[PDB]
Amino acid sequence: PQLTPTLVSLLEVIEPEVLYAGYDSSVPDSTWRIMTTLNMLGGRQVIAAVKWAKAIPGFRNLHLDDQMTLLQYSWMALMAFALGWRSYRQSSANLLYFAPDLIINEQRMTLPCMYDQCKHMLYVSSELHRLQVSYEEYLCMKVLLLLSTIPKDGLKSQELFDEIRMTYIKELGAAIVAREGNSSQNWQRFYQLTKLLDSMHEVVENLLNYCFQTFLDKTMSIEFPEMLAEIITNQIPKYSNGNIKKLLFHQK
Amino acid sequence: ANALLRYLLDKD
Ligand SMILES: C[C@@H]1C[C@H]2[C@@H]3CCC4=CC(=O)C=C[C@]4(C)[C@@]3(Cl)[C@@H](O)C[C@]2(C)[C@@]1(OC(=O)c1ccco1)C(=O)CCl
Repeated sequence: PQLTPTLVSLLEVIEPEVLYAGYDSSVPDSTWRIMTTLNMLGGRQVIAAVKWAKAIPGFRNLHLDDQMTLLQYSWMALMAFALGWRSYRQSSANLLYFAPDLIINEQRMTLPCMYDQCKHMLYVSSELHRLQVSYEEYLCMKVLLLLSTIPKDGLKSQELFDEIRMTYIKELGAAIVAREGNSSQNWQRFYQLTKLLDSMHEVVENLLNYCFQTFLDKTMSIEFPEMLAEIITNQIPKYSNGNIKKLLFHQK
Repeated sequence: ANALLRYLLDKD
């Protein structure tokens, strides 16, 4: 009985294509080379994410400072979640599918300084697999991650932001219903999926701690593109000042 | 700050 197009059908259209890393595999691997290549790939994925965000109806109506703030707070969440999805979709295995030309399997995970990080990232694909998340559920959840963290004192366009966020909570519900599954358990699954969203905060906390550490380490010689370097530089003080507010579904 | 980000958000 819906006479309008579904929001999720739009999200399917604006989802950016998978980017290639441009990794040279004719030469032996090294942790430094892989990390640098992934950082450069990340920079381009984040640029693509800006275009994506601007195509979400209402996002461009937010104050420009708010648009900026949301992307600064959630870029890692967005990147890690998409990584989890590609990894989940591509294999059966315990692998990380950063790009079609840069896949990290169990072997490559043994490279120096890579095990713990890959484990934290594999958690996302593990959870998506456990809950058998659908593409439509995934797309709605990814929007909610963009809207998952705000400044301690809120946004300038707080009222419009809240309406947009509620809209995608509703849309996530619609995706659950559209999903081929147990009808009487929709509300339980709603809890489970928003629980997963809550846990992405800790996933991001871990990945950012190591990212910040690497970014500040002058001994490792790992390159960052302008996009990530600017965001990281701007965010480090905020996490220190406690200027952050995670919007949790299941905690105060 | 985040000059490239602002640039991308504010462009046609
Ligand atoms: C643990 C961090 C988290 C990593 C990002 C996760 C999210 C992400 C997904 C991508 O597909 C591409 C790039 C990033 C944005 C990553 Cl892989 C890189 O910049 C690289 C990042 C920051 C990171 O990655 C790794 O150490 C890493 C990935 C695989 C093994 O180690 C790093 O600090 C290196 Cl400078």
